[PDB]
Amino acid sequence: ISEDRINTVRGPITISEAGFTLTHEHICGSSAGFLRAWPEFFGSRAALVEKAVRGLRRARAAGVRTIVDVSTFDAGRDVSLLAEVSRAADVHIVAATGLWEDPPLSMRLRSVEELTQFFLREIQYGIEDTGIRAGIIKVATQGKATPFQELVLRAAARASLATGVPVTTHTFASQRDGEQQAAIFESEGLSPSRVCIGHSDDTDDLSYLTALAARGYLIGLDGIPHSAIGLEDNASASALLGNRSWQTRALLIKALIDQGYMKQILVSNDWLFGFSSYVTNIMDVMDSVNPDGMAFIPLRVIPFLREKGVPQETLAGITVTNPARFLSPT
Amino acid sequence: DRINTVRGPITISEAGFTLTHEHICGSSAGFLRAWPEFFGSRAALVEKAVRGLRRARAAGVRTIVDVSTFDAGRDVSLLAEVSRAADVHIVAATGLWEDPPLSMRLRSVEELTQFFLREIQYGIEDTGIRAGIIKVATQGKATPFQELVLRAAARASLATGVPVTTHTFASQRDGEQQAAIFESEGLSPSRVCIGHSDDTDDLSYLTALAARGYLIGLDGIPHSAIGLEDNASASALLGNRSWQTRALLIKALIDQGYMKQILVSNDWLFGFSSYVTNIMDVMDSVNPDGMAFIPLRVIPFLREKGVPQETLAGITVTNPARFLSPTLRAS
Ligand SMILES: C[C@@H]1C[C@@H](O)OC(C)(C)O1
Ligand SMILES: [Zn+2]
Ligand SMILES: [Zn+2]
Ligand SMILES: [Zn+2]
Ligand SMILES: [Zn+2]
Repeated sequence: ISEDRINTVRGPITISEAGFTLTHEHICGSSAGFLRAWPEFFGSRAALVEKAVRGLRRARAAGVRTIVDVSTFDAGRDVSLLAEVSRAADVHIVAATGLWEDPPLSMRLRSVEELTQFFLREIQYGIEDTGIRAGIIKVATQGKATPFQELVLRAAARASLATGVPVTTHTFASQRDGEQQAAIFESEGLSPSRVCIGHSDDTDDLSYLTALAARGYLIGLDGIPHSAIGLEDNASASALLGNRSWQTRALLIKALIDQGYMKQILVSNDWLFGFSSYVTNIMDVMDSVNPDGMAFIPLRVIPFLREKGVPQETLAGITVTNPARFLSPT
Repeated sequence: DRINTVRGPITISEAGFTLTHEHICGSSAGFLRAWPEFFGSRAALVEKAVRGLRRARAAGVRTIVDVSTFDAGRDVSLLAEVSRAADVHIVAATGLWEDPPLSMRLRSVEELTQFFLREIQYGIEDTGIRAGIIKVATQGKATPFQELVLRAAARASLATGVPVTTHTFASQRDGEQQAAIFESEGLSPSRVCIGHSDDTDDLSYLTALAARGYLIGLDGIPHSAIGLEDNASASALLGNRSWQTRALLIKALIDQGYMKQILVSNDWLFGFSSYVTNIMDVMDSVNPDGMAFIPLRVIPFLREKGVPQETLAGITVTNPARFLSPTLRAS
């Protein structure tokens, strides 16, 4: 004698309970404190809850059982909101720590050691006074890392090594940010199998993606429905969503399957039910081109890949097996 | 007639000796709640703030204006707790300071006006506490977004009657552009305090604004890194001008006839996360009196320089009362 679980906003769950998992989503993309200070920007807090519950229930009916909400502190993560909508839609939600693209002064001024302590607090102790523990660490670059972003990448690697929770990233994929992120992570001793290089469907450079995957990284093809096709007269929507079709993004899933990387693909929508960190109309514009919301992956992408010949066992591997392996702490 | 505080409305007469530019905790939105251990704990910050407010109260202070905005990490529930425990009135602020997040930076002048009106007319967050002042900031020539903030502040002030108070880079004469923008919106100068005005020695700049009816915020009197020359971060923040140099600007404005335009404060805090990690400890070593520095140090200094007590009472009691009392709403 003397010689299994993932944290969600409702508490620990076993691996088997996660099921079909969307690995990069947002209940509400905002800013720290903003939902509490100005809920009327979203109509009301109650209206945002109702919208998220409706959308999550639709995703659940399409087969989704878990989402990973990769909103950080500076993306306005409100874990109490996540917990309310998770409960009322009966969909598990994994919450995130880390930092995204808009850290305030009180974060931007901190050392790598301080950031490590903050990420560890959110994983090991809880987020705010809620007792809800993060189950993933989110980081971001937008091209070459700023000095602070390098600190965040290192603190994320250290927090991952101390807890076993994985790291997921925002990239400027066309600037191959995953390469710099990988270099910094490996300089900290982090295993590539603990890292998802996200927004990787924003590029068509397959050689960039297969080289990362041949190093063991997971590849996040996570913005499949993001497209401004049909919105060409809308500059702000076009700038955010791009002019590449959802089908072009979905073809990358098949391409990576065909190149042997099915065990390293993670798929998602990068959808939201509220969105205050961009132009005012953006949520309504996005909803007008993708009414399916987070159900877009199961309702549209799965049939598209099935028509292309991808067998169901491969699709189950990508949507069930891969997220469970990634999220289970090492 | 009544001034909104974190404990509800108070009569103008209850405000008493008022410090018009202070902070319980200078932070970032959501930060105190997400990482209270940065301050030791929330409980430690409460105890420190209550002790510091009691020290100010024993020295005669009865009200402070906490000019922390949303993006400076204002936690009005913290303000209410410490105000009640220390029995010092606290007026809370709306507006935006120097660190707005994307969800604010992307907003139009109309949207910002709505947000400021929400915090004044409805309440801050879900607390029911209404803001009694609007805080805005520039650090040099205004950015396009800062111009929107100045205009929204003017519009919210005209609609509600609550005054406007500003952060300036005083040595770059920011108050002149702020005044121009406020006046283009029809805002009365007597409802505007041009803050951090003690950061400059240019009396011609200060007296010209005062002559136009602007209030002059000499609000950082104890900020000095004299003796801390080997500390670059403290030197950059606090400057190398003495508290006596800053205090003598109060006398200079009095001597030139502008007593009625003066407001005085410490610009102190009990927690501070938006700068380098040890700053609050360093500031506390410089000024253990905290917010009591104005009454315990500046008043006796000016008294012995010949400023009558009744003049100092007018500056610390009557001037803030006139500033904070809301004007009639437009229409
Ligand atoms: C809050 C999220 C972050 C990242 O996923 O980008 C989008 C535009 C989807 O907003
Ligand atoms: Zn992203
Ligand atoms: Zn995202
Ligand atoms: Zn200031
Ligand atoms: Zn201040």
